Amino acid sequence: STGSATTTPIDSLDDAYITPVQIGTPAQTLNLDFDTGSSDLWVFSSETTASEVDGQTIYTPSKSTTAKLLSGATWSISYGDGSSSSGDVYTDTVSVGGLTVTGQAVESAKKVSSSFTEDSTIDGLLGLAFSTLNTVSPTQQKTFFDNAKASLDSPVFTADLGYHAPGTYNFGFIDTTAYTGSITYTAVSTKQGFWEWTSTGYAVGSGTFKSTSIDGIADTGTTLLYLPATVVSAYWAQVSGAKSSSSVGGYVFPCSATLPSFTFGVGSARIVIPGDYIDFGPISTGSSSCFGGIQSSAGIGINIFGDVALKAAFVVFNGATTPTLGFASK
Repeated sequence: STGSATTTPIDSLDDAYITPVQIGTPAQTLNLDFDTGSSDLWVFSSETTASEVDGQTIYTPSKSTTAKLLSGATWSISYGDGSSSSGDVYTDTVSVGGLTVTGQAVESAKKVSSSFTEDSTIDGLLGLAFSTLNTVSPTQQKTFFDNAKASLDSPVFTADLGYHAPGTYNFGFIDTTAYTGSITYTAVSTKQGFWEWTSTGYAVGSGTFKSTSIDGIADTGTTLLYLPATVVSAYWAQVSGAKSSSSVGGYVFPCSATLPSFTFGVGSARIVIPGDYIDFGPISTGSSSCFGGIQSSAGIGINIFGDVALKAAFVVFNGATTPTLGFASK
């Protein structure tokens, strides 16, 4: 089997991407944030504290003839951005782009943190990291991909995120029309439950490539590119007037600037992030200070190849017995 679904930016900045997901019978379609940095499929629901729901579409398990309470199971998750959610668990039929999993754990939120409430466009998350990170207790549950994998034509999914435009998540096949040149594959460590890999270096604009190993995670659920402070300083030094602002929470730059590109290495291959991808616009409405899309990972504890990086590539998440990651230009 295969599946193919379009993923759509939630706003003009590509702060996140939503993908429609069918849950239950008859289908209830929710727009979920596909997150290769976590491993829970959770949704706003009829059980979510009413004051914490503000415009989201909810899953109502009592209206699904295939929903079953997973007795005794609870979940609770905290994300790197400080947000969180928790609740109980149903199993139900879940379909993405024509690919159907029966008996998928659908984690129903009883509580969500304010950032989730305040984002009316995201109805929940669909985790695509390794199932070892799944938070369901006392019986850990499998991700949608893990459940689907054996049925797929090939045990892979691909992320093809757009810049200020829709893109595609495919399951079970590699669309050879969706990228240019070849796909370069690179080793993955699953030790921390992430799609963790090592970039071979970077360049800023038309500058020389610096060969240096940068361990980090491919994370579709993180907006920005978080890299070591040395790398990030080298980038922003090429933008007149850019500075790290403790009050804003990262590098800012004059909105009048033209940003240089940023290149990262994948083996001997190179992925170029155009400068415009690194612009996250005014820090507040009407400001001439703009927020940068490359930020320091210092104090996160891990480097994160988030959407800023991934949207410059066609990315293969290869879930073979020994997982790997592939990157192509597009």
